[PDB]
Amino acid sequence: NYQQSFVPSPGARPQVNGLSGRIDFHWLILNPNDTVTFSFNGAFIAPDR
Amino acid sequence: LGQCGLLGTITGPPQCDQFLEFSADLIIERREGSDVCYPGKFVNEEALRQILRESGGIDKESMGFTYNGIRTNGVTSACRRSGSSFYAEMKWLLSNTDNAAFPQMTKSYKNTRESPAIIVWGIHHSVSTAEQTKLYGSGNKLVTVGSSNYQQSFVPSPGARPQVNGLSGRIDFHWLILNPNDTVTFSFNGAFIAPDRASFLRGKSMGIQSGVQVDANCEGDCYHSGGTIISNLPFQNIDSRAVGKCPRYVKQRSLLLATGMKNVPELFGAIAGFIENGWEGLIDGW
Amino acid sequence: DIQMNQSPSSLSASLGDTITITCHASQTINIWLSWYQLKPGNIPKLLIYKASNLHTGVPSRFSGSGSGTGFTLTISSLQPEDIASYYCQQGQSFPYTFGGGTKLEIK
Amino acid sequence: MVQLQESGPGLVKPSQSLSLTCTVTGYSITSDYTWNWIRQFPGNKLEWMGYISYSGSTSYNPSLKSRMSITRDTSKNQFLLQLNSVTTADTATYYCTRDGPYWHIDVWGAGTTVTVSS
Repeated sequence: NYQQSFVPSPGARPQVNGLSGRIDFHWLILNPNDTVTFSFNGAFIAPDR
Repeated sequence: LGQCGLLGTITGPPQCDQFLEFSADLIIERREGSDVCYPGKFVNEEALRQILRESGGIDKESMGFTYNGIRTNGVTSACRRSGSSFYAEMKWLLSNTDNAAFPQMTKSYKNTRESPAIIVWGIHHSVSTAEQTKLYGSGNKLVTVGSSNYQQSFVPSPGARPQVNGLSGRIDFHWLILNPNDTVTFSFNGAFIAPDRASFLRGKSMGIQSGVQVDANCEGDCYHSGGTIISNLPFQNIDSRAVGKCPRYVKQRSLLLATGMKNVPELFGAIAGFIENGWEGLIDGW
Repeated sequence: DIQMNQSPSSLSASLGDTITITCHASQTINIWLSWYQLKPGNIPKLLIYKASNLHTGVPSRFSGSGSGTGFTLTISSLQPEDIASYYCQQGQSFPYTFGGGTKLEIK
Repeated sequence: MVQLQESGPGLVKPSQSLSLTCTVTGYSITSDYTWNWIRQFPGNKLEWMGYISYSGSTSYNPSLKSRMSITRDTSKNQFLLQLNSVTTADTATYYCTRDGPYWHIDVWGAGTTVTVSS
């Protein structure tokens, strides 16, 4: 039920307590037997559980 | 506002130069209020119209940008005051040598007050790639707009559209909010319509919409589009989008409430009881 | 109509001093001013429009800002070519009115 | 380079008319901006007369309502000021200016001095 193809935003930001670059986390839901596929050539922060 | 469309005060079109910094306790929008002069539109724009129906006014302050290698006064032929102007509040970051290049920019602004701003920038959708070289240069275009709670990196759409009153290309304006001490950064290599003044608020008002005249001698508080309701009665069959402090809309139109006994001309069984008729020759007592 | 009371009528300044001139629109015009120098002996010049943005070609030494019913420029580090008279114009409501005019003086 | 230059006579007799013009080079007077005239009272005090648009509409100063006209000439790039029923007060310096937007006024002409006495 889902297809996004997200893309980074290399830009300068203000600093929150030392760091400028952000990291955004999005979230989906699976149903039983259903399958997700992640593909990437950079800048991805995978889950593990 | 009259011929001023309420979301134009933040942008300054020719129909709203007399309202750029107003102050109100009762704003009124008219049927003929237009928000733009170039063809374009806002985003989330019913919400922004609901910040301002109670804001009691606006108070701009400058932001202080400075450009070089780059012109700032490209002009359009529809935002006309005597001639080719643009908006009052925004500018037009355009290329200097008309097809040679465009340098990449980066600018910023830190809110410094006790109040949140309302800051609005602009992205310019060229009509082609033939008139995105003439206006700006070469390469891809991206406008990166980031703060604490915000990161977008918008991009133009060079395409042909129908003409609204002479022009095909649109211009879209998006808007964010800053908090105190917070900072926005705009960066771009083309097709950006920068702000020049941010915008602050005043207070507490209410908004209505109507089509009848502004009056000043009359005392009342329940304001809908066909006038003003004034009554000591708890119920009204007049309108049901009536704002203010109204009575409440019922569907009945008459509901009579007694204030005398049972009328008997000529639970306890004396009125219409074992005393048969009333008196009409009795005029002082009951 | 609208009255534009540019005050004071004259004041005296030496070389290198920061001075202000202050127009006073008698009714809310809220952003609309521009500052003109026209001295007796030359053509006039443009300095500032929108009450904040300086004209293209002006030396960046000169500035001004303001809104509401009070507007003010800023001139410091004067020159021999700085001595003139200075007028302000309200562009809100027709007819156009200008101000009284200040005369720049050496103390 | 938009340059504006006034011209006209030296001495004007009272209760007569006055015809001045302004020549404009570098910019067509039909390209979209208006075109003003501005006097100069003795005592260094400025005042507004009226404009003619690039199409040819005019507005006037509402205390010069019935005694003033301004027209133009598209051929030799000029516009012509006309004022009548004059008194002693009208000895001034007249400045043909190119207006800008409602923002401001841009381009000023050098001016010329008129004299109205018999």
